[PDB]
Amino acid sequence: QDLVPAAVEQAVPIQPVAGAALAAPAAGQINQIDPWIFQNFVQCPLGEFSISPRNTPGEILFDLALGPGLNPYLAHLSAMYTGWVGNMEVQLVLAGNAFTAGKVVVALVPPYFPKGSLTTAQITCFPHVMCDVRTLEPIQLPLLDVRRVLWHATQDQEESMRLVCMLYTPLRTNSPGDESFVVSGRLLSKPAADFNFVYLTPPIERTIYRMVDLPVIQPRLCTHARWPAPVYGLLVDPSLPSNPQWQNGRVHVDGT
Amino acid sequence: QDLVPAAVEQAVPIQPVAGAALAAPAAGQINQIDPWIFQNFVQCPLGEFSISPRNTPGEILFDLALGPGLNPYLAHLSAMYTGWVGNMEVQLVLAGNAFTAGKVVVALVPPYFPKGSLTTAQITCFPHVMCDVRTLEPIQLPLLDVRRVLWHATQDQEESMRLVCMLYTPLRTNSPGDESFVVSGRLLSKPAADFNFVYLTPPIERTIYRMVDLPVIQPRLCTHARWPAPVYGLLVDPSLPSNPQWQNGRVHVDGT
Amino acid sequence: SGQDLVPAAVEQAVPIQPVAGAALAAPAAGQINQIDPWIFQNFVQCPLGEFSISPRNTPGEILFDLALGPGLNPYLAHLSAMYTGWVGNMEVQLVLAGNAFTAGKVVVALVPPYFPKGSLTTAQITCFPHVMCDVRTLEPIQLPLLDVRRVLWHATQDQEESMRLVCMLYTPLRTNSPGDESFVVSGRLLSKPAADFNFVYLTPPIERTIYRMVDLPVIQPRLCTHARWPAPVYGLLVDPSLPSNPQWQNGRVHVDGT
Amino acid sequence: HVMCDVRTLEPIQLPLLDVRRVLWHATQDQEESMRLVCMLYTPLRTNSPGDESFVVSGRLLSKPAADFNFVYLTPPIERTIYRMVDLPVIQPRLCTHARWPAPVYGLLVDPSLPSNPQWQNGRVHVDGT
Amino acid sequence: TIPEYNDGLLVPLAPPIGPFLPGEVLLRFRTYMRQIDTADAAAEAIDCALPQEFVSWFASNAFTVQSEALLLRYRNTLTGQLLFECKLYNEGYIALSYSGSGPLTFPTDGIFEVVSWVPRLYQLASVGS
Ligand SMILES: C[C@H](CCC(=O)NCCS(=O)(=O)O)[C@H]1CC[C@H]2[C@@H]3[C@H](O)C[C@@H]4C[C@H](O)CC[C@]4(C)[C@H]3C[C@H](O)[C@]12C
Repeated sequence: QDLVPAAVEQAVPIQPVAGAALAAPAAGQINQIDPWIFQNFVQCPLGEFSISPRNTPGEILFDLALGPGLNPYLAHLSAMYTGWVGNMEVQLVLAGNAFTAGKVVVALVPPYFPKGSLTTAQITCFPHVMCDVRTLEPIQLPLLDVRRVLWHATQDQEESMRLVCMLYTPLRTNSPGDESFVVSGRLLSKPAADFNFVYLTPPIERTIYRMVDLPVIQPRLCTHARWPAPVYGLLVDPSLPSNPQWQNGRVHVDGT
Repeated sequence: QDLVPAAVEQAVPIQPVAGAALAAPAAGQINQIDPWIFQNFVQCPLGEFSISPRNTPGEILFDLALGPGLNPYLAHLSAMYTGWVGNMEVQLVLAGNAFTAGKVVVALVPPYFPKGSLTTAQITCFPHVMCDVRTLEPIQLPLLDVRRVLWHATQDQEESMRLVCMLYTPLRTNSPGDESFVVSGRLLSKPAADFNFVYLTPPIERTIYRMVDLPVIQPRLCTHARWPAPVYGLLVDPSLPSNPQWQNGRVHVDGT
Repeated sequence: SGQDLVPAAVEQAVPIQPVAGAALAAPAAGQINQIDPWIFQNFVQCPLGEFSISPRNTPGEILFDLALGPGLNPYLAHLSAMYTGWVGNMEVQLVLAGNAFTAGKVVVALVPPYFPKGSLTTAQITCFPHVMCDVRTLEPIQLPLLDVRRVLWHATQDQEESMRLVCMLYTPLRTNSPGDESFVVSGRLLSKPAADFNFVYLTPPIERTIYRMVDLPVIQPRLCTHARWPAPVYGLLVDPSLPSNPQWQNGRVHVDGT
Repeated sequence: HVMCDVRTLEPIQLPLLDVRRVLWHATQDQEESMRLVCMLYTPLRTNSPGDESFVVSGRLLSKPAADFNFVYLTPPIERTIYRMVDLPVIQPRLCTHARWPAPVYGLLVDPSLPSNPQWQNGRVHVDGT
Repeated sequence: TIPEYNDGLLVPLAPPIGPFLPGEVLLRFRTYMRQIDTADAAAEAIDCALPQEFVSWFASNAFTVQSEALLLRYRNTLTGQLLFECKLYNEGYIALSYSGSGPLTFPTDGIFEVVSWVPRLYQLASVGS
């Protein structure tokens, strides 16, 4: 005779994936990192999202990917090294009232899972953690390093273990409340015990995983990009054409 | 095979810094303090702040500094002694509803970190503790004694481990509520196991770390500071010139 | 290969005791901080690690003058955006291996902290622990760089008083070679942290640090715009028959921004 | 790296290791493998009579280490990727012209004509485009 | 509006500046030109998405993207007042969640500061006319 307690409900289980033990006989070097980078949860560069009451269940609030671009220390250190291998650990914080009532479900989608569009019933089929927006304490997950190759290169066109988050039940207020009350969220990450880089190069170039930085130029000290004259104002207007088809002064953020 | 529990989220880790063990062969004396000053959390002199809904994320709600001016007992005892060395321990209490929804993040900024202005993504890169305004129980941190010199002097123009607090996600009410509902906070501090002073002097003078005290003089028993006549009233008026440029009756609180 | 050169300038017993690195600053920082054990394994060239001795130089000229720090290593000048502090020694190699016909001697000193900066004449650079090395030496000259310091660690902002390593042209550079050319020995500087270098307190890695050598834009100088008249640039050139030191006023900016 | 003086006697021997993400490599698909890059560190200081101008030559020569291996015997193919460009064994006088349908009557250099023409026939890439 | 690029025919050209989430308008940079005008006397305002020093500073250092937008944070350099918060979409244009009716001009002596990468669905704090 046993007792089945009616409240545990959490703790995603893992099987340890090998880190440098597979990479070692094929990498030239296996480069440790500071033993104190594993101790703190620092905010992911993409660690930003919001859950509004106009989101429908199924919406994917964020979709990360296991890399060293999930930690501002590993995104820095990953300019000296040529490739990484190892696990990580994420936690998210959600800032909601005791009025908002939804549940999100953070899933660990493997690599090479067909990148189409998951439904709401298929997200709970992965190692997941379910959490509502009223929790006070941050909830955490192990982002493991399922991979086919022995180590990854810090040029991310390789597939890696994703972290997908779906709005599972719709966000709605226990009270009448406001319809413009967004639930801000944040992500925070840190290496797990088995992370380390591979091959010391020079700090290579500008980089990838380098955060966009804007020039310290007040807009009045700028130049218009459709006429040879300085910028003479900033505005927003819903009455003008919403989607113009300008041709000059257009550019991606990757330079093309 | 392991289980990674989906809720721990806290407990900042430390490496013990040496207290009197470094200071001992260079101080003339090493002066213990009452063994019961380490047992109670008493309110910091600067232990006051408020989080309003008109604060934008990034605002620094408070910025302390490891000293003996963080505890009304060590600010008293520090008039007999000439310098201190040792750790401390802080806790803050936040008084919010189950309507307010923000998160603050209390960080341990080291000394000689360039005193400019931290952003919201850089505050989580320090040993931090994240906490929302709906917690019922007070949350605590170790304020360690990272230092270059062997001990500090109780004349604080030396740099010491700061404690910075930023509004991390904006404060907004789960309900319509009120837009003038401020979330009062309070700080409370106590020595950790490794605090002790250095060199017994006389209770030196007035002091520094001496709390400002105002004369017990009802304003009708005062004198105007721009005319030789008694004070004949108190008022506030938004219609008069907001920022006059008076020249008499002006003085700092440090006497200049 | 020929050995009509100087075999090796093997570091003389410079009069200096051993200096403690991270063993003094370890019980005063609240973290356990280690740096990659492979950074200690190869000598990489300094950021300021390129000089040259021509025969137009005179005895006394200061060839290089580089303070002990993390600015002496491309690896550690990059790692020092995440930390606030450092301690420890460095090992510097000096690569001058000039022609077989050149002649001359440089003297590398070990200037302590707080020594006034400025002149440092040739009569007094020998009063410091020094190494007098010929500019023909083949094998590199390992020479230490100790962390003589008054405090436990230094902050990674250059206002620190730290031990310099001055090099001074001691005797002038000449050549026996019979033909119409004086070679210009061009040395280099390689460096690697000693066994107990260490950084102190992990902090947010900010790019706008006192290190981070200048970068220029990757844009061709023919798509660039002019800085004295509103037009493109139609060709850069060098002309010796013009006003050599002009007093223009536009397009004139320090490198430090102002 | 390895820093070699120009005036060394015996040849500098150094390895070229197989750092890889995968177990083996495929011979018919150029992939990413370790490079040797050689750079001029400090410049060359010598005399020079009047001609030639004394260039220091250098040559790289390789052999397999003790643990090189191929993987799986297939039937040999002829359209591989390590197949050097060979040319037709045909004298130009027997050829045919590319811009006008006639035989070719003489090959010559001529520094007088437009040095950079923009012809549109007889243009091809050695890679077959 | 698009001028005549061919004489009467269609050409390749950049796509329209969109799309936006429900509630977002287009942040416009505004400069005034020289105009020959017979009757009116107002200023001829032309609007762009990004000024120069932003089209340079792109295509000089080539960034990656890592997400669908950048959350900028315009704040005045004096007193640190937060003017607004905008999304620089990866196609080089700024959206700003403004639900008013008429225009709303901001001061031009602040500095944009990149805060983070935000997904396409992120919901900006409204600005108040
Ligand atoms: C003369 C300007 C209108 C004519 C125009 O648009 N262009 C003329 C030559 S150019 O294409 O600007 O190169 C007017 C309209 C906008 C004006 C500006 C704007 O009013 C903004 C500031 C306002 C200050 O009070 C005066 C300078 C100023 C910077 C103005 C200078 C100048 O009087 C401007 C530029």
